[PDB]
Amino acid sequence: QVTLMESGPALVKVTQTLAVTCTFSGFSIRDSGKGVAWIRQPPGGALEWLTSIYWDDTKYHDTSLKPRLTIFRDTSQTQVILILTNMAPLDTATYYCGRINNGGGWKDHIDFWGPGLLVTVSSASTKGPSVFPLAPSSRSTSESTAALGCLVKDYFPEPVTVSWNSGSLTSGVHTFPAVLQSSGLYSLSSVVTVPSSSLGTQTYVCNVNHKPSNTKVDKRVE
Amino acid sequence: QVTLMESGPALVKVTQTLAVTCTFSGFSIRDSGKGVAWIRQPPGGALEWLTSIYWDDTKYHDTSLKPRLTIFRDTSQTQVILILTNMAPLDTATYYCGRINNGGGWKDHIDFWGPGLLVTVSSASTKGPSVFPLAPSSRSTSESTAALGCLVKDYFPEPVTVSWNSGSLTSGVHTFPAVLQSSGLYSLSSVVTVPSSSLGTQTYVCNVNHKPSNTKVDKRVEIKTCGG
Amino acid sequence: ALTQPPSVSKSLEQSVTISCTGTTTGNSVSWYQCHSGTAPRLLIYDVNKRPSGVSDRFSGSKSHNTASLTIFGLQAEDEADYYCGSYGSGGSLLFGGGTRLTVLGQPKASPTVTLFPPSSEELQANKATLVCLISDFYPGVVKVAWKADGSAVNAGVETTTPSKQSNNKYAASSYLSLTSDQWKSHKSYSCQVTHEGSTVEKTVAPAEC
Amino acid sequence: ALTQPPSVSKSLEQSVTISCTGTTTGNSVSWYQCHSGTAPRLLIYDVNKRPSGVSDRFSGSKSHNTASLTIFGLQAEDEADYYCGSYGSGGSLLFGGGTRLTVLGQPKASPTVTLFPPSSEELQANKATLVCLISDFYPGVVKVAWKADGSAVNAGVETTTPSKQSNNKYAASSYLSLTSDQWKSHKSYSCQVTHEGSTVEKTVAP
Ligand SMILES: *[C@@H]1O[C@H](CO)[C@@H](O[C@@H]2O[C@H](CO)[C@@H](O[C@@H]3O[C@H](CO)[C@@H](O[C@@H]4O[C@H](CO)[C@@H](O)[C@H](O)[C@H]4NC(C)=O)[C@H](O[C@H]4O[C@H](CO[C@H]5O[C@H](CO)[C@@H](O)[C@H](O)[C@@H]5O)[C@@H](O)[C@H](O)[C@@H]4O)[C@@H]3O)[C@H](O)[C@H]2NC(C)=O)[C@H](O)[C@H]1NC(C)=O
Ligand SMILES: *[C@@H]1O[C@H](CO)[C@@H](O[C@@H]2O[C@H](CO)[C@@H](O[C@@H]3O[C@H](CO[C@H]4O[C@H](CO)[C@@H](O)[C@H](O)[C@@H]4O)[C@@H](O)[C@H](O[C@H]4O[C@H](CO)[C@@H](O)[C@H](O)[C@@H]4O)[C@@H]3O)[C@H](O)[C@H]2NC(C)=O)[C@H](O)[C@H]1NC(C)=O
Repeated sequence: QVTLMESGPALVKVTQTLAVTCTFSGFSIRDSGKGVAWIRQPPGGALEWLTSIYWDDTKYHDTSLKPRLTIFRDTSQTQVILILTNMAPLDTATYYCGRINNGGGWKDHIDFWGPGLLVTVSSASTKGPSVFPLAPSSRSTSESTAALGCLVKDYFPEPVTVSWNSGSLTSGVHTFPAVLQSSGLYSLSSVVTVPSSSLGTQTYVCNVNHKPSNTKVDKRVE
Repeated sequence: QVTLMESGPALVKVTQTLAVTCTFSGFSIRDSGKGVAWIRQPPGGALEWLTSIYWDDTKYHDTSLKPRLTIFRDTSQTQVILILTNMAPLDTATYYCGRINNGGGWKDHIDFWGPGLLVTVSSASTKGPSVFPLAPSSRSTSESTAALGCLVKDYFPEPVTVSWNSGSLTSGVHTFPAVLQSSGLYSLSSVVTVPSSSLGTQTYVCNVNHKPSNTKVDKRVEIKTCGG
Repeated sequence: ALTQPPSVSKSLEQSVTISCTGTTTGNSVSWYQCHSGTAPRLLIYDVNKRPSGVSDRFSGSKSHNTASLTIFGLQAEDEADYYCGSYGSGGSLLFGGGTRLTVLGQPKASPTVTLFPPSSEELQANKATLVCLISDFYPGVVKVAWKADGSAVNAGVETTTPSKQSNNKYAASSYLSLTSDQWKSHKSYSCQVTHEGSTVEKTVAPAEC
Repeated sequence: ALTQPPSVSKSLEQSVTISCTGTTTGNSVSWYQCHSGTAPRLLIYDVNKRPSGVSDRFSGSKSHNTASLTIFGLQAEDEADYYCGSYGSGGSLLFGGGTRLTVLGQPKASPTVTLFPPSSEELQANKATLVCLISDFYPGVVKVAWKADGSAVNAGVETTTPSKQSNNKYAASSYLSLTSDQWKSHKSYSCQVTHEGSTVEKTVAP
């Protein structure tokens, strides 16, 4: 096995409207308090449940937000969905859907949670990435003691991610959380372990991908 | 006045939902005999009505879409939302809210607009956004142009731009959609109308990038000496 | 549902008479126009009568099985696309399928024609992007009657309404492509272009100039 | 919301006790945790019931209103934020503010550090960036300093607060930025961590 996914837009504009979708293994089983939910967390904040739906379209709603939200599906299309009001940028968050399994009608299970969505809000639109290899001009190490990678810059918003020869050379990795580039953009670093003296007998590749532009690009580290 | 606007994303992934938005302005939804509706138009094709709301909240829609569509508003934001599901690439179109109005008892017509919105429904690749200098150009032409043109593989976002030589020598001018395939995995081409001279041996460089990425990988026109 | 004619090709003033049918009863029947990225612009209002804010250059009759539309003082931008619409049974806002008016009576101009070169770039890329581009025609309605060694591949479809040029004449694209071997294994290429007349051509050599 | 304490700190050997409070009913509170930047993880369910096949050190337990969670043998990796979750009125599912955990007596570890020079595609635009990477340290403390000759940090002070790795070690990065002529006219190209006052430095050269 069981896994969940959610997906939607990578950015929303200031006072526009979000919409999102959620699909899964575990397909529409009518099990032990079985349902699905939507949850969000403010930037670095606590968790917040929004809403959920069960083994028939019995469905339930937050008191404080109510008109701000609405929930349904086309059962045949096998996505759970969520639809919302127009947006104040504070509604930016880590958002997730999740699976429910509450017993005979009590006792909590949210027994699976999806990889989530980077729901992000600004008055501005998307901007695409610039990528740079980082290997230095002068060198002194020997053997597999070294590590190298690529910078990413000038994009907005996140996510961007990196892989090492389509996963095939993944070892001794470091990855750093991205930082706001002070013009109102973002920047990222990720690194992989390498032989200090044997670059070019094999090639080490930054496989960079950026969802908002859907830009995917491969560059040599050496 | 009356005023309106068309808002939402430029594209979405397959199987998901349309979500697009528009507010009535310069009059009110409480005003009698009036209403709001939506129209769409695929690229280079005919237009298509979808749905209505009137001055009593009686909703309606074309039944051929009824499990696929829905339409909603929030009083607390005086805003009208159009909803679709089962998103599939053919549904790529312009989409457009607009006002409804009537004569006597059930005798109805349409009469106002906002700026309009263009949408591509898509599977997604901007993997290695290529720019090949494939130009409808040189003395192959008798057109008041030998338009320099660039051809693409894997764009997802839109709109697509074009530039050559700052336009400096151009005549007969239009941008020409020259070819297009595969929505949001795009291969496509467009042009700048330099005159009907011979061109392919010469040192020309293009732009044909799409505005949200500002990104391409590219080559000069002069790849071989046999080009005039 | 409604139905309406293809192109009503005529006139500078001599009144063209567009029609649509569907609901013969005139039941809030009306008309609208499609133009370069514009709103669907109003033509006809009421139980099919002229709007308050709109000029003398058109008159829609109430009439009968014809939702008929008379037009006067025509011009090159009026080579837009034309649509009927109506109120049906409850909430049914019926809507047209198009008729691209061709405005023959303004002076126009013979086509000018581009084939894609057997290019210096495509000779390295192994392509033959055998697409045609067309310019400088009036009237602004055109078709390509391709000559080739039967090698019709990589077709496409368009509506040419927005592609007016800076020189107020019109421009267009036509769709054909292969690999670079087919600049030499096949040779009988010509983009042949008819705009209600002229039938203009451009051939190519086996290699670009 | 469900009220709980903000933060908890204890020795690495010690079986820590955490609690959160059910505002109503309470006797069905589940537990979950949040190691940061990532999807959360399931803990105890029903009441006291062990989740099937996840790490066995997290301790099934009960209370009537002060719903309670615990660890058996505490370990360094357990530094994270911990949450109560509840049924409530008509499917009003309720949730806590979190509680952070710190695992004292843990050694600490001195920074692993790396520095990289600016790139040709910056030099083509009169730009330059030095990329400083700080990693493998403990506790989650950092400050950072630079020596682009005697000059202060320029064109992007752009530096992370402390962040957790895959192991319970911590990381950050910094991006001192220049014009290409500032890069060519300077000659010292150096970054220094000052983590817990410890001097740790990297430098680059042509
Ligand atoms: C013969 O005539 C009979 C009537 O005399 C017909 O029976 C009736 O059948 C319908 C369904 O077909 C049933 O509908 C009721 O609709 C309510 C309104 O939609 C619904 O109330 C909910 O209200 C909240 C308000 O905030 C909303 O958030 C909900 O979305 C809303 N709708 C729904 C669908 O929830 C009524 O809810 C019933 O179910 C809940 C279940 O909740 C409990 O179980 C959960 C299990 O996981 C547990 O988690 C919860 O904590 C709860 O413990 C109950 O709480 C309610 O009391 C209620 O039972 C409901 O759907 C009518 O109620 C039926 N009437 C009767 C008397 O049974 C019959 O079909 C006709 N047959 C024919 C052939 O004509
Ligand atoms: C007892 O109490 C109720 C509530 O206070 C009063 O009103 C009834 O309420 C129900 C439910 O709201 C009404 O049902 C709805 O009626 C709409 C109106 O239809 C009439 O009007 C149009 C012309 O405007 C006629 O064409 C049509 O034949 C009807 O005469 C319908 O539009 C609704 O239909 C739904 O489906 C269509 C098609 O998909 C959509 O376009 C609509 O948006 C909508 O989704 C719906 O059926 C009911 O009509 C009301 N009854 C009466 C008698 O008023 C009662 O008045 C009160 N009883 C008494 C005796 O006072």
